[PDB]
Amino acid sequence: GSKPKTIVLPPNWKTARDPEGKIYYYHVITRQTQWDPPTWESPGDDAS
Repeated sequence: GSKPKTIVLPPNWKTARDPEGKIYYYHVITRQTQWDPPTWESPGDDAS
């Protein structure tokens, strides 16, 4: 199924939480940030 995992690429392309438990997500391409539905997890990048 499309169940995501906490997969950390060195800087971006990934989703993670900071010490406060709040998620932040970046995609490596432009080092862009999103407002897209909070997801601490990661199907790589899909509808998880």
